[PDB]
Amino acid sequence: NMSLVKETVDRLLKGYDIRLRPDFGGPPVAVGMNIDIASIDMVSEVNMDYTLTMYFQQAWRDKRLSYNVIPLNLTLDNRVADQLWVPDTYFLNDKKSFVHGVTVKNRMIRLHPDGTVLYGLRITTTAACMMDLRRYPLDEQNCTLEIESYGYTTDDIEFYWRGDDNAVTGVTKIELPQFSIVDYKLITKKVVFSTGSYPRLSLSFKLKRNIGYFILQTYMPSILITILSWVSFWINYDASAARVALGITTVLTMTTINTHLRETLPKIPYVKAIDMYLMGCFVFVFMALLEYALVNYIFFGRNAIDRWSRIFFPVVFSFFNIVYWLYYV
Amino acid sequence: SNMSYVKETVDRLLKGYDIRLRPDFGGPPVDVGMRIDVASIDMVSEVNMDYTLTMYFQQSWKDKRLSYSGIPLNLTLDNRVADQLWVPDTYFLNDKKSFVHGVTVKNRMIRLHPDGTVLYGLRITTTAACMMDLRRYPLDEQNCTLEIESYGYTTDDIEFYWNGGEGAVTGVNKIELPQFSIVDYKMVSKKVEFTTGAYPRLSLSFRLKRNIGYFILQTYMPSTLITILSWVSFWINYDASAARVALGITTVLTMTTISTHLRETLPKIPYVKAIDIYLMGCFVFVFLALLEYAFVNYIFNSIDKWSRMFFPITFSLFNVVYWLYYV
Amino acid sequence: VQLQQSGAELVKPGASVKLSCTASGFNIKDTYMYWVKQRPEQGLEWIGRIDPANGDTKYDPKFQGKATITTDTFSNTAYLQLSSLTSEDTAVYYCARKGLRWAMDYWGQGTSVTVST
Amino acid sequence: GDVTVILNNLLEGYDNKLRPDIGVKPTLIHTDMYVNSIGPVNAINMEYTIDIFFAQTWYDRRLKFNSTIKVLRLNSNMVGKIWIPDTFFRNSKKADAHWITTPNRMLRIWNDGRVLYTLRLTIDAECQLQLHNFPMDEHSCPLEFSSYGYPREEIVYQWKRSSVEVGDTRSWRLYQFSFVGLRNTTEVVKTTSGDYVVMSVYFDLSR
Amino acid sequence: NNITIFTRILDRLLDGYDNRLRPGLGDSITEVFTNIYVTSFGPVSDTDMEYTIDVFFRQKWKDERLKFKGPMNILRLNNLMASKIWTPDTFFHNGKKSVAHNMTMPNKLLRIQDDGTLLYTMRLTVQAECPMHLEDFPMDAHSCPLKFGSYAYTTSEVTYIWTYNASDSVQVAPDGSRLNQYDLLGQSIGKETIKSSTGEYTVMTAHFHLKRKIGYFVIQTYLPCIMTVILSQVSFWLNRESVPARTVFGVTTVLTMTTLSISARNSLPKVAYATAMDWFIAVCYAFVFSALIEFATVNYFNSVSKIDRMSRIVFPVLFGTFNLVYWATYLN
Amino acid sequence: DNTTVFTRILDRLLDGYDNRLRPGLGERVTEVKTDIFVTSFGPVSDHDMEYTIDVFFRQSWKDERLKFKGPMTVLRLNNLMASKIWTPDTFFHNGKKSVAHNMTMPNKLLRITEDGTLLYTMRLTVRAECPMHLEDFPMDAHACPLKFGSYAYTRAEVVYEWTREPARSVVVAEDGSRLNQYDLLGQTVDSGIVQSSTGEYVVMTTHFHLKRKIGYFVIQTYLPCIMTVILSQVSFWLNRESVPARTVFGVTTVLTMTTLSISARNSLPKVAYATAMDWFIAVCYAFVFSALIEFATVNYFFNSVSKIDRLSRIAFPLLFGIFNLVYWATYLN
Amino acid sequence: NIVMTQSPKSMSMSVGERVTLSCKASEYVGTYVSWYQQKPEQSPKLLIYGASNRYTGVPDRFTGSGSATDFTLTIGSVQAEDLADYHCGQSYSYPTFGAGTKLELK
Ligand SMILES: CCCCCCCC/C=C\CCCCCCCC(=O)O[C@@H](COC(=O)CCCCCCCCCCCCCCC)COP(=O)([O-])OCC[N+](C)(C)C
Ligand SMILES: CCCCCCCC(=O)OC[C@H](COP(=O)(O)O[C@@H]1[C@H](O)[C@H](O)[C@@H](OP(=O)(O)O)[C@H](OP(=O)(O)O)[C@H]1O)OC(=O)CCCCCCC
Ligand SMILES: CCCCCCCC(=O)OC[C@H](COP(=O)(O)O[C@@H]1[C@H](O)[C@H](O)[C@@H](OP(=O)(O)O)[C@H](OP(=O)(O)O)[C@H]1O)OC(=O)CCCCCCC
Ligand SMILES: *[C@@H]1O[C@H](CO)[C@@H](O[C@@H]2O[C@H](CO)[C@@H](O[C@@H]3O[C@H](CO)[C@@H](O)[C@H](O)[C@@H]3O)[C@H](O)[C@H]2NC(C)=O)[C@H](O)[C@H]1NC(C)=O
Ligand SMILES: *[C@@H]1O[C@H](CO)[C@@H](O[C@@H]2O[C@H](CO)[C@@H](O[C@@H]3O[C@H](CO)[C@@H](O)[C@H](O)[C@@H]3O)[C@H](O)[C@H]2NC(C)=O)[C@H](O)[C@H]1NC(C)=O
Ligand SMILES: *[C@@H]1O[C@H](CO)[C@@H](O[C@@H]2O[C@H](CO)[C@@H](O[C@@H]3O[C@H](CO)[C@@H](O)[C@H](O)[C@@H]3O)[C@H](O)[C@H]2NC(C)=O)[C@H](O)[C@H]1NC(C)=O
Ligand SMILES: *[C@@H]1O[C@H](CO)[C@@H](O[C@@H]2O[C@H](CO)[C@@H](O)[C@H](O)[C@H]2NC(C)=O)[C@H](O)[C@H]1NC(C)=O
Repeated sequence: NMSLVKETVDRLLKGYDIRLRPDFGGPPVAVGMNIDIASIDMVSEVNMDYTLTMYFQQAWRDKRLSYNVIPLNLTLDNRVADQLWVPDTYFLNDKKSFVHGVTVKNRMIRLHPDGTVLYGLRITTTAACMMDLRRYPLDEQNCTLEIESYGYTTDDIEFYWRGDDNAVTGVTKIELPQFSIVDYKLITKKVVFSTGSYPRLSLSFKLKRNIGYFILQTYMPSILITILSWVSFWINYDASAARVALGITTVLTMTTINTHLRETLPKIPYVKAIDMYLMGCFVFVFMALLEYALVNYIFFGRNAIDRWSRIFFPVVFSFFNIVYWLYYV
Repeated sequence: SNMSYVKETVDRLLKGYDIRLRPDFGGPPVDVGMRIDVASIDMVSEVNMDYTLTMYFQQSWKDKRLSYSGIPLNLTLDNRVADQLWVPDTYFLNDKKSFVHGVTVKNRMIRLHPDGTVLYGLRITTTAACMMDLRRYPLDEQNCTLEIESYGYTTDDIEFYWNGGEGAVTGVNKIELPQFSIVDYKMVSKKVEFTTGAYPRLSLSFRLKRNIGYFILQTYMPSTLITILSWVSFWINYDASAARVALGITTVLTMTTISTHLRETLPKIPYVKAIDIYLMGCFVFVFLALLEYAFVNYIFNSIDKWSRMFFPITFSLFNVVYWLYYV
Repeated sequence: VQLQQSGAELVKPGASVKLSCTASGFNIKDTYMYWVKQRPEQGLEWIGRIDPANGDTKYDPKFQGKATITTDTFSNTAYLQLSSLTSEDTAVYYCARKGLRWAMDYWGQGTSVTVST
Repeated sequence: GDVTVILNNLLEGYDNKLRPDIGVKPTLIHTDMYVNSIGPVNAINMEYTIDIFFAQTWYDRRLKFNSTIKVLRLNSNMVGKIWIPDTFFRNSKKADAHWITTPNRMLRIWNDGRVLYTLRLTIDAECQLQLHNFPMDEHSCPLEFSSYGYPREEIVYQWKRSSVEVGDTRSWRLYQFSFVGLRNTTEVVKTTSGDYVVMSVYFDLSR
Repeated sequence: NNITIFTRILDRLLDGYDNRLRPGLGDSITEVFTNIYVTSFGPVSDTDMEYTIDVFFRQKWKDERLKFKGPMNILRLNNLMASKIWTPDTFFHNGKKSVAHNMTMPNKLLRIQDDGTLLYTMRLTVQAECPMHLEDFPMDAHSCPLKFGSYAYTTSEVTYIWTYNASDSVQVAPDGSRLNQYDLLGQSIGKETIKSSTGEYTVMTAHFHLKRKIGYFVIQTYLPCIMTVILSQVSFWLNRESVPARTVFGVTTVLTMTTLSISARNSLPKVAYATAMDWFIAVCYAFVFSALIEFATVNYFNSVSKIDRMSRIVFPVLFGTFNLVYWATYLN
Repeated sequence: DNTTVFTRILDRLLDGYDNRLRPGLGERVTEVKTDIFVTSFGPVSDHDMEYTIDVFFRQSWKDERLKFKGPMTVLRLNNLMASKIWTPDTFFHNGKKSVAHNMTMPNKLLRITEDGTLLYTMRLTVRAECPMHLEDFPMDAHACPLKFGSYAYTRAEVVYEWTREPARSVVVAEDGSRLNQYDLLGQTVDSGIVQSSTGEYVVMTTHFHLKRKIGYFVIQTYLPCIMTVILSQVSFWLNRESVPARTVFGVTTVLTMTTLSISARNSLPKVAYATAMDWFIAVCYAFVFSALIEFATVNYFFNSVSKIDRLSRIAFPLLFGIFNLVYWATYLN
Repeated sequence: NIVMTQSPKSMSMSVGERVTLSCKASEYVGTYVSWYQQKPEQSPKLLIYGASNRYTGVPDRFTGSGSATDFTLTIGSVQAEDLADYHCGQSYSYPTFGAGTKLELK
């Protein structure tokens, strides 16, 4: 039994040419991709990339590796893949990726009797994903991953998803602490470069950020230092040191909110949606400090403004939140 | 010429050298004399609990197969023949991540003495794990060890010993530490026993006394001066209410601020350190100093004037029970 | 090395003309073919170019739809094709190849067209 | 065809495990350096980054050919087939030769047997930055390279008229520091495994 | 003649050995006996929800091809034989970035016995995923697992069985604990059968029970939270003539409460739920903000205020009963 | 028996082939035609004076030992053939740490046209060095270079050239625009001869014209510095007798000005020269410091209003507007 | 499109002195600027390929200067065999030419 398997594998590998693709002078080979999302680790806005762990699985048909003596799926060792032809699939938006090796290099070879080669890998990638944050943090990112052949054109290889929408599995159990996968799509397309046309499969996720985590550290203090600015209207006009030190601190605190929150974001030029809130609330805090300066310029220089102007602050600021939380949401 | 005799000598030695078998496989265990020329002990962090060490690791064992008689020289071959020859399975137990250099070639050396002594020298930059019970931080004294042992060979097949008794370890005096001051080193032999058998282990230890000087100009002096800064509040008149309490509430907030400076310069340790005993001991003096003014306003001269001299005597006792205790 | 062009011809206005540039000593597949218009007592005027490896062609914006080039590797010759020629285009046509630093090192002897009665 | 049988005659019988003149005399190696750029000097790690074109010149009588061809300028594939000295930078924290697209190594062999080996290196070398008189400091950063296994009796090192030629000095990463002076030395250190020949290159920097 | 007898044996063994084929491929099941010797349990990265473990991963299987007769029962071969012989493709299901140490020589082991038993012990550093449920922060008790199984060989090809009696297979070193935040309570191991896309795979598991220590958090978070609430309570014991001074009480203590709320939720994952510490933060803000609200009422309305006199009793005992509730509901 | 024809051809080329020698070693100079396809121009780190670029580094030359006759013309071969043949040793002159991507196979191809023309492309990420002159920060513009050439082959052995025209020999993809702070304007190429101790080499240089987008630093440094001046100049509208109130304006504005003075230079390198932003900060430092000494003047001097406060209410808002009108005029043009 | 302006239109000097040709481009051309002469009723040849890089065969009195925009062609001594007009081409884009510059001898 073992000697029959021994004489079969050695017959398959004798005369095998790794430099030639299957059906090199015939139709392109059909390679089907099966991706099992193990985990998504770090969707990082600083470096504009996400870390993806997957079970990549290619499936083609080589007529040279056709054994019809043993009726068993012949799962070989993981050291045979350097002696067989494998496709040259690369990821276009890959920054840094590696195949895990413990205790051996994590890869699979399963020779079906007809010639189907089950070549599968455990690959952890860091796919660069530019993240537009105009609506930060109430946004909806769309991070992709382009599976694409490098050296073989359309008339030498072709890519498709094995199982249609069932080709990608395990994405439903993925729960990031900060994001949440809403939808995922599988697209087959053909890109054309100057060296020819190449097949390309793209796996793309849609990530909707969490409002609640954000509000806990950037919105509840933001709606509330403005409340301390509203305390200054209840303080009498002649208490100059009380209202000024109250009005300066609410100005200077919200300045420190903007500074320590924007190094952990990249130096993007446009105004993110949380920066419109922090600058809009800064105007309300600044107008409260200018409200006292109007009051002091009248008594000493030249109580109605303290009642009416106070009424307006909440009267508008609540209207400001009505405009904000019905446009960006 | 003589070069062809040297060439045919090495080709005779490598003809049939089985790397898979240790020298004298069926007899007594081979003895490996190992020495360590320490070049530089690098940074010793505490947030990751390790120390980085680069050295000149050197080994020595007698192989009876590699015995040449024609040449009287101590032949030094290139580093590529070491992959063709047998090397013991020497590894470091507490090693976290280590690597040998590779510029311009792989930094390693192998030398064949005429009797058979293989001088195998490597340039290794280890990062060994050093557990630190810093309950005495920053006046503590660690003991960073380096345990060297074999992996695949038991005490019946290999024996580790230091080549120079209390002299094999060198360059220990030639070491720079931006924070610690190395005082003592200790070569130790041993014989550990795991499940698979009994293995020989050589343990090299480094005692690192921490320098007080960085922390005495960065934490202790600001903490002592802010206690003095909070004691100016005792000499203010009681009518100045907002002036006095601003002197007290700024000190207790900055004493809170100096907490997380040190919370930063330290890992997430769960016990209370010696500095945290001192830092909380200065917090309660400032906190009771602001409560003293609150006691003054609740009464409304003699209450303040008592604490104007009672407080230095109490704080000097705190320096007695802390700064003399740990020293 | 040696670049050869056919001799001069007399044509009527509104007709069509064929002009050839035979290359010897080197193949056409590795170097570009450049054609350039030289009016009398005037400067040069590049009209088009050929990448014979893929048959790529790019013309001057002035001579768009005026000239057409086919290239035969077996005959080692590139061909002009002036479809709508007028009486104003009475000049000499020169042949060129791409040099070391995209210069035109080797030139043909030149063929003069004459559109008259 | 002529160059192929020349290289096929040089490499047959060649033993890369043995340095030239294994028992006769030490091999005289002439070193030469071309600093492209000195990177940022990090004071918190006591290191400075340097990018050089490290070139060595020695004599190998086995690599001797009599032909009309004067110089055999070869690629990096012939580096691993001949003897290369084990020059290592003993004060270097971490360093790696460049590999893209083809490893940056040169090998030119003249008829006489002179072997010119040049590689591109990026070296993080340890430089002791005196923290006294900060921030008006001035240092002498060294770069000590020597043989590893071959002692003084087997390899003797040397420099060249232009031991270390600096580049433009303006495209460097020395922001607060300015390059002042260079001095090239040689010495014989004595370790436990014999006596080795150390060549040091000192860089004088000002803040 | 001296050592070449062992050379004759080892050359005979690999003479016809096909390392691409598992032992008993078309015949039977390749039983794998597995031990884990945890030399040191590394730190738990609570930000990334992962942990580090150093093992001595021992695998033991029987190969019929590796049978020999000689003057030695066992053979402590080196690590170069390992590539030439068949080894099972054991990988870790929940690993993130894990290496096998190769200094100075590979950390591997081979002990081929006379009946065909093998042993393969490796030194690994496994960074493994720990699914985390920090809702009860910081009294969390995470059972971080370590799941390993074969990669290419299904349950009809390679099965796994623990060598020692269940837990006995997992042997933690006595001093091997680098847990600066946790402490190892115990380890619970099992054996499941996960049906993947390519078939069924026997999955071995080992769960490490871990309990968190709040002591560290208290000094940094819980004790500065309570003291600045008490610091705001000092304002109730002062005269109402000192409006400016009592302003500095209400403003600065709120400001450092804002600073403490920023600093406490740092080096933590950005989960969208609220931790129990975050609940303690929000209640501690309610006691420091109501002091500033009540001061505006006193300044709106000399004599000692009866609202301020009731605030010297109601406010210290309202936070006092909350500390009795919060440290008995969660702190269980 | 149907694919052994192509097996004979590949073994026919490598039989007797010596990959240590360039083609035409004793005859001619090996022209290497090169073109660069930039898939994604990555981020620019202005602290390390470096940038990252992902390229499709194509090369092309002619080898007369790889002629063949077969059924098909183009041999779209596998990757491992390329290490068996001669390839030029092109390296980047100002590269710092460049990576050839290896997932899953190595990202190289090799096409052998039947006349002997070779095409050898590879996917590289290149962390090249971009020397910067930050004298107009943040309104500056940079020309980040990318110089490459042979290493061991001089200009008498291997010369370089562009495949298509030099205007359109470096192509940037539309989708790959990973710059988040800078803005790519165009690419310009050039070629020349460098001189070294070993000999003369042919170098190919492609510059990348970048221009920084100001909009990050407007809502980070410029607007909070401007609003600090307005926060400091509101002190002239108070009364002369608010000594603790006006000294809060005079201290907290100048204490928060030096925090932005520190925190605006953290991402910057430790350059010796003063940037153009620092000149705006120092004048804004001078405007908030002259407001403090204005209050110290009026505090030294039935209390009527002062002529100092009635003049600084008009002068100080006006004189800041004159500076702001001339600063944005001379550094935006 | 790229335009090249050659200045002046013509000149007249005697044998054996300094002459400085000029050629300025509309926009940036790096180095790929070619100089061609045209002897009357013959074929053009190449003088300098690239900027300041002499072709093989022409004497050493011909020299050039390269920049981003302006390019100068210089002959140290005018000889009796240089009766031609000199054209300045470019090659950074699709190639164009200037109007040429005639010269005459006494
Ligand atoms: C941190 C808390 C702050 C709170 C503030 C609260 C208040 C303010 C709140 C809200 C209002 C302001 C919102 C600004 C949002 C960004 C605007 C922007 O970037 O515009 C442009 C900047 O282009 C320029 O040229 C910059 C000009 C800056 C002028 C600053 C004002 C000076 C005069 C008045 C000051 C003196 C007055 C008194 C004198 C006595 C956009 O250009 P870009 O994007 O850089 O480049 C184009 C990119 N593109 C080609 C891709 C298209
Ligand atoms: C969280 C805050 C909620 C506030 C809710 C709203 C609380 C609220 O509205 O209080 C009003 C009143 C204020 O009392 P307080 O002593 O502060 O004010 C006195 C009061 O106004 C008298 O009427 C004044 O006398 P008169 O008429 O001039 O002769 C007296 O003047 P003088 O004697 O100085 O000259 C004032 O000082 O307090 C209560 O009745 C008990 C509060 C118990 C509060 C228990 C704790 C909630
Ligand atoms: C940044 C400005 C630095 C200024 C530095 C130079 C400052 C400097 O020189 O101050 C002196 C003086 C102060 O004037 P100011 O109005 O502040 O002070 C009044 C002045 O002292 C009168 O003389 C007093 O009346 P009297 O006769 O005692 O009864 C009056 O008392 P009262 O009426 O309140 O009872 C004071 O309030 O100002 C000038 O002369 C204008 C200089 C304009 C200088 C330019 C100002 C922009
Ligand atoms: C990048 O990817 C390539 C291809 O995936 C890797 O090349 C592979 O490297 C291994 C190890 O050198 C080669 O295996 C060798 O086989 C011989 C026997 O034929 C054995 O003696 C060696 O010890 C070794 O096991 C393998 O053939 C080779 N090619 C393939 C197709 O796998 C390369 O290592 C990768 N490098 C990086 C940096 O990722
Ligand atoms: C995330 O972004 C990607 C790319 O921006 C989106 O992919 C685009 O999705 C649409 C709709 O699914 C595709 O349109 C369809 O393309 C196929 C191609 O054969 C065509 O047959 C259909 O008729 C239709 O036109 C579009 O092609 C595709 N983009 C690309 C790169 O081709 C994706 O939908 C976004 N959202 C998510 C959740 O991923
Ligand atoms: C740093 O820590 C190490 C490890 O704890 C210390 O090594 C210990 O040193 C003592 C001697 O001071 C050893 O005890 C001796 O053992 C030998 C037998 O090996 C025995 O003959 C002696 O009479 C004595 O009992 C102890 O075994 C050793 N521990 C280990 C595990 O190596 C070291 O002393 C510490 N610091 C210094 C001063 O270097
Ligand atoms: C090898 O594996 C394949 C994939 O599982 C087997 O093909 C399938 O086998 C299952 C039963 O194991 C059937 O339910 C499916 O219908 C088969 N799919 C097909 C044939 O399209 C194949 O039989 C296996 N070969 C063996 C076991 O020798």
